[PDB]
Order: sequence, then C-alpha cells, then structure tokens
Amino acid sequence: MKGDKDVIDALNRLLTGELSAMDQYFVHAHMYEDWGLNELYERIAHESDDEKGHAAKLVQRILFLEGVPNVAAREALNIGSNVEEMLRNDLAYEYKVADDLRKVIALCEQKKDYQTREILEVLLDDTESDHMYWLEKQLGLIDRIGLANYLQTKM
Amino acid sequence: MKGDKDVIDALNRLLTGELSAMDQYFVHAHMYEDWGLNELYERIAHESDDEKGHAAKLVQRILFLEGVPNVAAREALNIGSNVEEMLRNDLAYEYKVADDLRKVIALCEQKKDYQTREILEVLLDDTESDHMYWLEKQLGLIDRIGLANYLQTKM
Amino acid sequence: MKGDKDVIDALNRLLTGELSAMDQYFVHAHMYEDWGLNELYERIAHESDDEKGHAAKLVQRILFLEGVPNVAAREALNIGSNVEEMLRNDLAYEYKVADDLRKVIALCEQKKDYQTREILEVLLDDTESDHMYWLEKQLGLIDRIGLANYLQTKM
Amino acid sequence: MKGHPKVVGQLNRVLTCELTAINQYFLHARMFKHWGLEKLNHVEYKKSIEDMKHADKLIERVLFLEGLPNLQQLEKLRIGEHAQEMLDCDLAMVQEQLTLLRDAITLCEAEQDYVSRDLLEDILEDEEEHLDWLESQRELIGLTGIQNYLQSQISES
Amino acid sequence: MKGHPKVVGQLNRVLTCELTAINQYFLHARMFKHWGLEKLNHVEYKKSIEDMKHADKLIERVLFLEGLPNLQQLEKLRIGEHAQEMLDCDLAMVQEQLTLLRDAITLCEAEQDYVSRDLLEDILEDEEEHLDWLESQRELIGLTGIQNYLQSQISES
Amino acid sequence: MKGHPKVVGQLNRVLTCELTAINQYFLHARMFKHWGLEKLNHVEYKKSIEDMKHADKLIERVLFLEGLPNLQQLEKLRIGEHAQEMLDCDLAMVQEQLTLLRDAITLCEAEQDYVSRDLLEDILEDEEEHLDWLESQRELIGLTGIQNYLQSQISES
Amino acid sequence: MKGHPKVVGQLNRVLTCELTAINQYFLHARMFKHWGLEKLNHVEYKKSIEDMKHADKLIERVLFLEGLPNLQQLEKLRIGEHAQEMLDCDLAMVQEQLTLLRDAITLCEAEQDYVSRDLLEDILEDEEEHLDWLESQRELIGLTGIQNYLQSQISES
Ligand code: HEM
Ligand code: HEM
Ligand code: NA
Ligand code: NA
Repeated sequence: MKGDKDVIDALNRLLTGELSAMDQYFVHAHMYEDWGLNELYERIAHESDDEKGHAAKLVQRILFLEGVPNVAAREALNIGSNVEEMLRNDLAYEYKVADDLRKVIALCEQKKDYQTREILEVLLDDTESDHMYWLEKQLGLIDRIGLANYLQTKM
Repeated sequence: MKGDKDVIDALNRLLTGELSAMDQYFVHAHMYEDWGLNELYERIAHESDDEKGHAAKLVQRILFLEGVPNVAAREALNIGSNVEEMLRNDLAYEYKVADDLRKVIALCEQKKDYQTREILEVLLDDTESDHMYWLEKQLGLIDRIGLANYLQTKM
Repeated sequence: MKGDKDVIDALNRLLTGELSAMDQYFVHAHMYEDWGLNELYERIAHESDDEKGHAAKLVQRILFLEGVPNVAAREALNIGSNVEEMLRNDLAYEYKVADDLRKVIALCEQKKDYQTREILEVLLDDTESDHMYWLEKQLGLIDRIGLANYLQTKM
Repeated sequence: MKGHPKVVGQLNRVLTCELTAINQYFLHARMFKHWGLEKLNHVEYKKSIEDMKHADKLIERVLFLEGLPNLQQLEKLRIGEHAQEMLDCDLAMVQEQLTLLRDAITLCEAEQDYVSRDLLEDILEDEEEHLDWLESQRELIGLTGIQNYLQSQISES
Repeated sequence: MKGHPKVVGQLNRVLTCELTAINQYFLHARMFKHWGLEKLNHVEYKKSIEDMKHADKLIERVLFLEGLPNLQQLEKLRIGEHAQEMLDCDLAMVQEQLTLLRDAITLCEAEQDYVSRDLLEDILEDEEEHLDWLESQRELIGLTGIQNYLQSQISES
Repeated sequence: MKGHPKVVGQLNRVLTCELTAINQYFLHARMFKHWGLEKLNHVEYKKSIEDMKHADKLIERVLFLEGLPNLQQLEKLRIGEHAQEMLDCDLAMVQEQLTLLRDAITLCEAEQDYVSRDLLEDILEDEEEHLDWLESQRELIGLTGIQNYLQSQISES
Repeated sequence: MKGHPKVVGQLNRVLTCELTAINQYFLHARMFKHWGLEKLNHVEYKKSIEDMKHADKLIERVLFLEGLPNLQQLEKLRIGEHAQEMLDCDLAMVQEQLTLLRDAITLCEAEQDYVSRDLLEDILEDEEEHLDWLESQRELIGLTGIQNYLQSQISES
C-alpha cells in the first residue's frame, strides 16, 4: 500500500535509531567480553540482536508502505569507557528511542496508519519492558551492592 | 597484547567494510522479500548475518590488540533498484572486500602478526568461497536461463 | 445370478473400452518416459492401472452374471505423436468411455439391474472425477503457461 | 453489554464486507483449482477461511453488544475471468475493506469501544498482510511474466 | 465436461440454498453460544461446516460442468428469537432444501447426469440426517420440557 | 521510567478495584463451594486468580513508573446471599470496573502512555469476557430456571 | 456445623491478618523484583502464596462454622523502603501474627474446637518457619554485610 509520507519519514528516523542502537550494543557487548564480563556481553549482544529484529520490522514496513529504507544514515554513538558509563549510555539511548517511538505512535494515530501503530507499539513494549527496565535494575543494583560486587556477578 | 598500529588501522578498515556489507545485504534482502523473492531474501539475509559474524571477529581482534574498534564509520552503500543491479552491487562490493582483505593479510605477514593473518584468511575464505562464488554463479545463471526464469526459481 | 442379456452385452462393450484405454495409457505413459517426462509417465501409468482395476470389476461382474467376458476384442488405439496430441487422444477416449458408461447406466436402470448400475456409477465417477477433469486441467494449463513451461513441470 | 449503535452499525458493515470477501475468495479458489493452479487455490482458500474467522469474530462481537448480526446482505462480487483479473479484484476488495476497517477503528476509538477496536485491529493486520501478498504476486507477475508466474502455482507445495 | 444447462441451473439453485443454510446455521450457532447453550452451538456449527462442504462440492461441480457458480444470491434467512423458534426455522429450511434436492436428483437422472446425482444424493443423506436430528430435538422438548431440554445443552460435551 | 502522575493515579485506582474484585470473587467462590455448587466455585476461583494476575501486572506497572502501589485500600464488597444475588453483584462490579478501565485507557492515550494502555486493554478484554460469561449465566437462569441452572453447577466438570 | 461465636471471631481476626500478610508480602516481592533481587522476590512471592492458602483455609473454616468471612477489613501495611526495612517489617508482622495465632489456639482449645485448633496449628508452624527464615536473613546480613547479602539475592536460583 501507499503509506503516508510523514509516517515513512518517522519510520525511517526510528530505523536510524534502531541501527545506531545495534552498533552501540554491539561494541559494548564486545567491550564487556574483552573484560571477562561474559554475562553483560551476552545480555548486550542479545539486545543488539533484538535491535536488528526491530530494524528488520521497520525496513519491511517502510518497503511495504512503498518507501525507501535508509540504512546508510547513523546517529552518533556514545561509547562508554567503563561499565557504569556504558550502562548509562545505553540507558540514555533507550530513553531517546522510547521518546521518539512515542512521537511516531502519536503520528501514526493521527494519520490513521493503525498497523504501523501496532508495529511501533511492539517496538516500544520491547524498549521499555525488555531493556530500559533491565538497565534501571542494573544501575540500582550497582547502587545497592557496589560496583565491584555488581561486576563480580557479571563474570 | 599490544598489536601493531598499522595492523589495527587495517583491521578497522576491514571492520568498516564488513559493517557496510552488513547494511547493504540487509536492505537488499528486505528489498528481495518485498518483491516476493524469498529465496534471495533468505540467502542475502544469511550473508548479512555472516558479515555480522566477521565484524564481531574483527572487533574482538581489535579489542584484544588494545585498539579502539570503529563501528561508527560506514562506507557508501550502493543499493540497486532491480535484481541484477543489486546482485552486481553485491559482487562489486565483495570484490572490493576481497582486495582489501588481501592487502591486510600481506600487511599482517610483514608485521609478524600471524594470528590476525589467520583470522583474515578465514574471512577471505568466506568472502571468496561463500558469496563471491555464489554471486558469480547467480549472474551466470541469469545469463543462461534468462532473468524471468532466474527470478522464478527465487520465489 | 443370471444377468440380463443386454446388460451383459453392454458390460462387455464397456470391458472392451476399458481394455483399449489400458493399452493406450500404457503406451502413452511409456512414450512420456522415453522423453524424460516422468510426471506424465507416472500419472498415465497409474491411470492404466486404474483402467485395469475397472476391467477387473467388469470381468467379475460379467462372470457373476453368468456371461462370458470378452478380453480378446480391442478398439482402435489413437496414439499421439507429441504431448498435446496424446493428451487430446486420452481426452477424446475418456469422453467416449463416459458417454458409453452413461448409456449402459441408463440400460441397467431400465433392466432393474441396480448393482451393475452402481458398479458402473463408480466407474463413471472415476472416469469423470479422476482423469477427464485432470486432462481438461492439463490442456488448460498448456493454454495458460505454454507448452514449454507445461512440459518443464512434467519432468 | 449494550454497545453503541454506531459501533454496532460499523461492525455490521465490516461483517457484510467480510462475508462478501469469503464468497469471492472461495469462488476464486475453486476457479483456480478448476484450472490446475493448486498453490493459488491453497492461498485463496486459506484466505477465505481467514475471513471466515473474521466474520465469526464480528458476529460474536455484535451479539455480545446486544446487536443483530446481518448475515443476509452481501456486497457485489468482483469475479475475474483470468488469474491477473482475479488477483486485481481481490486487491480492490482488500483495499476497500481496509478503508472500511480504518473508519471503523476511528469510530470505535471515538466511542471508547476499545475491545471492538482491538478486534478490528486484528482484522486490519490480517487484511493488510493479504494486501502485502497480493502486491507481491503482482510484482512477481511483472518480474517473471504471467506464464512463468502461473507455472509456479501448478504445484500446491 | 460441458454439462446440461438445466442441471447447472439446478445445481446453482441448490448452491444458493446451501449458502443460505450456512449463513442461517452460523447465526443460530452464535446466538446459541451467546446464551450459553454450548452443545447447541456445537451442533449448529458443525452443521454449518457441513453445509459449507456441500456448497464447496456444488461449486466444484458447477465449475467442472463449465457453468458459473452463483455465490452472490442468497435466500431469505429465518432467524428465530428463542431456541424452539430457531429449531423450527432450521427444520423448515431443511425441509424446503430436501424438496429442492429431490427435484434436482430427478432432473439429474432425466438428463443422465449420474455424478451430479451421486453428489446430490450425498447432500440428501446429510440433510436428512440433520432433519432426523431436528425432529429428535423437537420430540425431546415435548418429552422433557423446554427448560430441561435447554439445561442439557449448557455443556458442550 | 518516570510515569505521569495522572497515569499512576489511574493505575492505582484500577489496582484498588482489581484487589476488591479478587476478594469478592474468592469469597463468592468459597460460598459456592460451601453450597456444593462446584462448577460455580471453579469459575469464580479462576476469575479471582485472573484478577490476581491483573493486580500483579498493575503493581509491576506502577512500580516501573516509579509510583507507589496502593494495596492498602479496598472498595466496598458486594457479597450476595444466594446464587442469583452473587452473580448480580459480580455483574455490577464488572460493569463499574469496565467503566473505570475505559476512563483509564482514555487518559493513558491522552498522556501517550501506550504500554500502560496495552496493559489496560488486556485487563479490559478479560473483564469483558467475564461480563459476557455473567450475562450468559443470567440468560441461562432465565431460560432453564434457577433450580435447573443450579443443578448444572453441582459437578465441577 | 454451628461454631462458637468466639472461635469464629478469632478465625475472622486471623483471616484479616492473613490477608494483610498476603498484601504486604506481594508488595514486597514486587518491590524486590523491581530492584533485580530475584531470590528475595521468589521467597516473598511463595510466602504470599502460602498466606493465600492460609486465608483460603480460614475462609473455608469460617464458612463451615456458619460464620461470615470478613475479607473486607485489612490491617495497616508496613511497607519498607529498602531490603533491611522490608525484612524487619515482615518480621514484625510475623511476630504479631504468631501472637494472634497462639491466642486463637488457646481459645479454640478452651471451646473444644479441635479442628479449628489443628488448622491454626498448621498456620502456626508455617508462620514460624517463615519467622525462622527471616531471622536467618537478619543473621546473614549481620555476618556477610548488606552488600554481600543483597548480591546473593540477584539470581533466583
Ligand atoms: C461460499 C461460502 C462458504 C464456503 C464454501 C465455506 C467453506 C468452508 C470450509 C470447507 C471450511 C473448513 C471445514 C473443515 O475442513 O472442517 C470452512 C470453515 C469455517 N467457516 Fe466457512 N465457508 C463459507 C462461508 C462461511 C461463512 C459465511 C461463515 C460465517 C459467517 C463461515 C464460517 C466458518 C468458520 C468459523 C470456519 C472454521 C474455521 C476453520 O476451518 O478453522 N463460513 N468453511
Ligand atoms: C483474599 C485474598 C487472596 C486469596 C485468598 C488468594 C488465594 C490464592 C490461591 C489459593 C492461589 C493459588 C495458589 C496455588 O495453588 O499455588 C492464588 C494464586 C495467585 N495469587 Fe492470590 N489470593 C489473594 C489475593 C491476591 C492478591 C492481592 C494478589 C496480587 C496483588 C495475588 C496474586 C496471586 C498470583 C499472581 C497468583 C498466581 C496465579 C496462579 O495461581 O496461577 N493474590 N491466590
Ligand atoms: Na520457466
Ligand atoms: Na433437571
């Protein structure tokens, strides 16, 4: 079908976001593995895979709506140097993705594009209930047990 | 260990190449799926996954060599508009990756970095014996049976 | 039991028809196999086997009705030279068999020979719903995709 | 639960259109079977079964909302003569029915009928997956030709 | 095979009536489900599925006979308000449809269309088994009363 | 994630009402068990378990939104003396709670809280399936009588 | 069986306290889950399930004794802000509830209500096993420190 032009633009911005998330989670997972923190490596790598799944869904939706997916553009990556910084950068970036997803869900509701709305609602449900919540839990655990105890659990 | 500075630069250029390959194969697989050509979609998606595996190996090697992986930079993507053009763009880009891999293998041999040499030799073996060969076979089949017969086999 | 004389004559004519069908389907299946068209070979060979089953049922019915089955007589076979001609000859001959079966079913109804009626009704159901329909579908497919595409599916 | 009259009217209209879709899809599936195009048969039959489930859900929702399901009315059927025409008729009907579903979802939201809206959103995602499939088939006919495309439908699997 | 025009007309009329039966049986099954009478739901639903198979066979036969299946027309639906009225409407429709089937079988025999006749005889035996079931239900309502009869339909098995 | 204060207030009010529902449904299930009506026991118990899951999800959502779940407050319980009165009290509570859920879904949409809205829509579909069941039970009591209806609840399966 | 009014009053008071325990334990379990302390989640959740079974048994006993279970009243909840405070609040509630259970067992013995006493003795052994667990947790916090203790609760098994 012929999708709304604004809906395709917003879907393409969400795609740029998901692809940047994939890159950041990829390099962070491998920085965790380089440090022997295999549990964080595995968690962040699976989150990069989920970002790849979200990007696949967005690309499929943009192509179905007869748009041109933009997989070339990338947002600036915020790579941390230590575990707390990388977790806080992942959290900042999940917050930005959730905000942008909410804006696009509102737009899809105004533009009557309900099916894009539920695709983005599944994406927002993953962003909130899968990894924003996990990151907040991790930062709270660092606050409770300390960073050295927290990192000991991640090996 | 502390890797050679030139070897890390060359590994980072190979990483940029693998990441651009991933993006191009991703958008091409989804353009194939949008057209009902599910066999090409699946093949090109698995090749994007193999590019992700190669990029993971390169990032792990750059981090082990105490370098900073550059997952932010991306080369220009050459997206085709029809099946033959996308196959020819994938072939051109595999050729470029193989050339650049050979240059870096020569450099790793000069710099005594033998282990990077075998990592890149596995990458070059995949690039040649997994998808450059497949793309040449596909273009030869298009030449033999025609494009309409070739695309009929890809559904 | 002692069957009606006209019913046995009509059953014997149906037997001649089924035996000629068997011969024609046999030589056509083997002409299809000689040409590498194994799907037509297998289909037409199974239809020759079904004709043998029909002839067995007719012979059993003629013997039960205290008649003498005539397995010596044979109708003229119409052997085609190319695939379309053999399919059209099989269709012409199925049409003739169905017409003759309808005449004999009417006769069995007039002669109160109800059980011969249901034997011939099963035969007519096979003739129509098993291979006349298949032949009409095949000729329509030749008309839709062309003969070279149709024969490609039959290998 | 006593539902809004406007929501019940919209559900009854979506039901009329789902029943028309069932009939058209089954006629087309059996026209495809009659031509030996078995994979097209299978697709159109499973699509008619799917619109069958949709009509079932709409009837159950109209009954729960203390309305009267209207299974008597049907829309005009667009029956094609050949494969391309049948696929275009199916496309046109899916597009009309998607417009209808979007209007009904808007009205269900305006009336705070949120489970009616969830129902209609499932019907929308299904109808729009079939829209995707029909557009894929049209692109495949444009790519491989109609004779090559129809040859791929001879075998059901 | 080119079929007789009269036989194709009779098959199309039996098809109209089978489609009307599908619609009426499904509406009645879902009205029964809405009232919690689950075993009546199950019976009416499997009967609508059965008339669904019958309509499928009639469409395939009309197509094989090089006719045009008429899925557009439907007869008037008799939708009851309560269980007894719905069962009586189902009974009336089965009886009308059996008369129609007998006329069509007579005509199919007169035209030596014997596989059409076999098809219609299967439809006749099925419709007349459902006639038997409906008469059984009426006798059971007369025997145990409507309140006891409806209590036996609460649980589907 | 810091949620909107209005959305957290609405979720806390839906939570109060879900907890009241848990208590009323369990008291009614055990009053039914005490009378030997085992299938009514089973239904009311699984419904109390379901509202238990709903309250769990609302507590988790209020906690994720950095709010304080209010498990201390409960609404007034409507406990019936006999089966019909208990079913009517359950009906009244489901209807009030559905009105509340619709208001909360409207507010969640106005605040772009879309996962809160998805949560509340699942609770809405569940509560409105139980509304359907209660209306079915009332129709069954009207159809078969209260003595026949209660006889059907003696055995749990 | 018509039970003693004093025994039914004591059972209703133990029921109020068991319901308050259910609510407090579930809020604490979900506060623990929200912090990623999964093994503490699991313990507090199974304890809330256990007090759930206790409340079920008390409701069934009050109903058998021809009394009216009071599920409407709840006691004040002690909800802590951090793990140690939550464990201390749980401890205080277990201790109060054990004192209550002992008074009720004494009264049940004085009234020759021996199956009420057996019920309350099962509740007493369960509550006092959880008292043992809470005291173990406090000793473990004193032994390994709060940061080491909380680190042991991250993984549920
Ligand atoms: C031309 C008209 C129709 C035809 C030929 C038809 C045919 C069929 C067939 C063959 C089945 C599968 C039966 C089985 O294998 O057990 C089916 C399923 C079903 N039909 Fe229809 N049908 C028609 C119209 C309708 C209508 C109008 C409704 C409802 C308003 C309906 C409701 C259903 C349902 C609920 C199912 C079950 C779904 C399933 O198979 O899993 N059908 N239909
Ligand atoms: C009068 C108060 C309550 C009673 C008597 C009660 C009783 C029960 C019982 C007997 C079970 C099944 C236990 C088992 O067989 O393993 C259960 C399950 C459960 N309860 Fe409650 N409960 C009450 C309140 C609550 C509340 C307020 C919540 C949450 C806020 C809750 C959450 C749950 C959950 C999540 C389950 C698991 C669902 C399942 O059984 O599959 N309960 N309850
Ligand atoms: Na071809
Ligand atoms: Na009774």
